Amino acid sequence: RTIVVTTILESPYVMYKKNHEQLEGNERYEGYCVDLAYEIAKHVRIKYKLSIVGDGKYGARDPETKIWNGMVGELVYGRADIAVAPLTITLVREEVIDFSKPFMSLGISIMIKKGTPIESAEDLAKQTEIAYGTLASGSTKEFFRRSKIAVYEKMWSYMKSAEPSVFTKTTADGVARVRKSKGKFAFLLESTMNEYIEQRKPCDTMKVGGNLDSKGYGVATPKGSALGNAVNLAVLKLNEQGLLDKLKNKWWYDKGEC
Amino acid sequence: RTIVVTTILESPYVMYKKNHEQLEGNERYEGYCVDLAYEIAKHVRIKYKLSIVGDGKYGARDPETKIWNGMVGELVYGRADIAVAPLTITLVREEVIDFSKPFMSLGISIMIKKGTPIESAEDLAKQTEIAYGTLASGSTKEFFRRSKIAVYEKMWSYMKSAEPSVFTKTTADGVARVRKSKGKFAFLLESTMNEYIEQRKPCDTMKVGGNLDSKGYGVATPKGSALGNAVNLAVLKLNEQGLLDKLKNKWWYDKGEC
Ligand SMILES: N[C@@H](CCC(=O)O)C(=O)O
Ligand SMILES: N[C@@H](CCC(=O)O)C(=O)O
Ligand SMILES: [Zn+2]
Ligand SMILES: [Zn+2]
Ligand SMILES: [Zn+2]
Ligand SMILES: [Zn+2]
Repeated sequence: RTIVVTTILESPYVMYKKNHEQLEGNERYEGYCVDLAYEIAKHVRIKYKLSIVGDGKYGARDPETKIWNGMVGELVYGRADIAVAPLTITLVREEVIDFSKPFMSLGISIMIKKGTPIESAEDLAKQTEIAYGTLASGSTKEFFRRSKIAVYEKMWSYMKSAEPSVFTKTTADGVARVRKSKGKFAFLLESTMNEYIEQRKPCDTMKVGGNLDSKGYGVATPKGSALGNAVNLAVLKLNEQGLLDKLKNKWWYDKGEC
Repeated sequence: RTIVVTTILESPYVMYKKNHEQLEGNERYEGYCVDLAYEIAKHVRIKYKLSIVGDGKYGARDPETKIWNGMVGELVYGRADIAVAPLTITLVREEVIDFSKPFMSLGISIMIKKGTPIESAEDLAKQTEIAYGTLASGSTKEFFRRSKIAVYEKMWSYMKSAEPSVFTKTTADGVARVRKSKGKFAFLLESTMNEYIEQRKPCDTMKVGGNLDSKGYGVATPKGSALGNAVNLAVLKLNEQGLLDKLKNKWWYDKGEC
């Protein structure tokens, strides 16, 4: 009777509490998505157990074995019932799983160390002094791999061959690299993560330029799940009653440090 | 399958949320006891529904009809399964219901408007310029009614006959009366409520002297309930893991205004 909710350790969506060692189950974790999962489960009327995705990935299909990994894989293969995470709504995923209407809007964005002479993707593409990269897996990397726009094709060509590799395993690693590189590394990531980091000490990063696209995160379920409808209606209610905005303020801005 | 939890509207234990009009069920309320009920239900493993006691009372037995009113009555007559509230552990109640070990320690205390020339119960008892009273019903009034200590007998004799009546219907009314009386009214109430008000604007009240007694609030259940053991063990765990102290800080001090 207990619904398995897959999620991913990513600040400020899901994080361990300070004393998690003496805590069990859902209590171990806190964050925006922990709060959102509680709200969904309240309104859908289900008991639930949070489960951190074993492989720490969002979800992509292996071109060789055709196997889905990450949170998407957990849903595809029936190991989880719902995903509550900053999981981007994309065509290739919508082909295999279902998504609620968006609970958060975002776009791909550029993170620089303050003072770096870059104001747009065009600025990055036309030079080589400042390296740039994305998460080693995820919808951002796929944006560049799949683009047919000249500027982004140029960026993908550079990123694919750059050494040392410009691809990072986690968002935190990419951020660390921006901070430690004296302005010679810029990180391509979602505007939501960018905005969060901008409000954290040492306050040495910034989001520059407009977003490169417009999309959203959705709460995901397996195709044909009997929970899809109620989850979607819950998300819409939470939006219209101002909860989603409240939670965004709680985890991004109310706690700000800059 | 849903356990009925009786409680009482008393700040900061239980209060309506700003938007309660668009909210249903437990979501309507917030406060220390709302948080405590959630924690108890999590650890005891039950679904639950908060229910504000209809008559707004804590619990006393009518000397005429022998009927128990308030939250105690809800438990005695089977209309609620648990009470989570600032309900004082007393002999006469322990005769009819069960209580967990204390989740909060307290004592009877004196609230004055700042500048009032009173430092103890003795100071109040020996004069008449400054009126004083208690909640019109509850364990504090019963303390004075039942005492055989000369000072408290003197106070009860005064309070019983004073006009205009010195007894108030709610804690809030007693507080208002202290604030509006230019130092000519002092209010006898539990140290917990006193400490809370002391940290609220206009910051014009204070707790004076030591406490008159030492007791505790407990989570209550009907005699012989199958939930009594697990509730008691939950309360002890919450105490030992520092949750109770955290919640006290959250609702009394972290939000302070003085
Ligand atoms: N939200 C992305 C992960 C982060 C990124 O790609 O930058 C996804 O669902 O794959
Ligand atoms: N906690 C008290 C109510 C407040 C008071 O008596 O001052 C009771 O359980 O009756
Ligand atoms: Zn750990
Ligand atoms: Zn809600
Ligand atoms: Zn109302
Ligand atoms: Zn707990």
